[PDB]
Amino acid sequence: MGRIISIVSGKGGTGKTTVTANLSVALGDRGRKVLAVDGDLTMANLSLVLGVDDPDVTLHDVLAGEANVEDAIYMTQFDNVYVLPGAVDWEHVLKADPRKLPEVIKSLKDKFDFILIDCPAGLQLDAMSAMLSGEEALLVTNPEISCLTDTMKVGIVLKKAGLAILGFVLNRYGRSDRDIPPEAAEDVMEVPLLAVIPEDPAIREGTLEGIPAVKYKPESKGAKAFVKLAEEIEKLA
Ligand SMILES: Nc1ncnc2c1ncn2[C@@H]1O[C@H](COP(=O)(O)OP(=O)(O)O)[C@@H](O)[C@H]1O
Ligand SMILES: [Mg+2]
Repeated sequence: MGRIISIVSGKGGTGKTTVTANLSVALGDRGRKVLAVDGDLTMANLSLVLGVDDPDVTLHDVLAGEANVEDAIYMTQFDNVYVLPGAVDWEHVLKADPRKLPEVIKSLKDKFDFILIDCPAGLQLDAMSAMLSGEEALLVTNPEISCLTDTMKVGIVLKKAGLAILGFVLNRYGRSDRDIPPEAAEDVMEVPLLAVIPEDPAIREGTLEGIPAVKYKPESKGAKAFVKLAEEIEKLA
């Protein structure tokens, strides 16, 4: 398929890595070959969340021109799921040229059905370089008006940049009695609501376990919502 999807947001801590990891496993479980990419250069967490904790070669090495991207592709314990991990040390962060993200990622298009890019939030250099490496964008936001409007702005930017905006995910819903309900959130976002991921301790547990909740705790509300999201993502093909 070769669909490159940028997982983005207007703010950090909204669930980008969580959505990237769970969606990857959900899609992989449906038989699709997935590459989870950690484009969050200053806060590499994706590989750890997928249980790959010891990679010697990372995207940072590739972006520094010190390694071929082929050598930064690792297996994960999940069927059909591979990862392009990021380094955590500052020296690696410094030497990774973010401007080379688009060319590096797109060169892998023919080897996967889905390439999900975990992006840092915002509109600064690293964020833009990562988001612009994708062809499609999945907006991730929380039930906060400020988070919604900020994420909306990112979507508009990406839309103008040429990316197909698939829609958005309303994550961490139910965390507070002040949360904006889905119907209203969609009315605000101006893009299709693809899934509501509830606030669920099971998701946090998966994060700490290094095994996405979608697989670690398959009967949790969070797991089931991600399975549905994966179904929706495939339909929008
Ligand atoms: N729906 C949810 N329910 C409970 N905890 C969640 C949910 N979504 C994310 N989290 C937790 O919130 C934290 C931030 O998520 P993360 O994906 O790392 O954010 P981001 O990549 O946007 O910075 C993580 O520790 C994660 O386990
Ligand atoms: Mg993250």
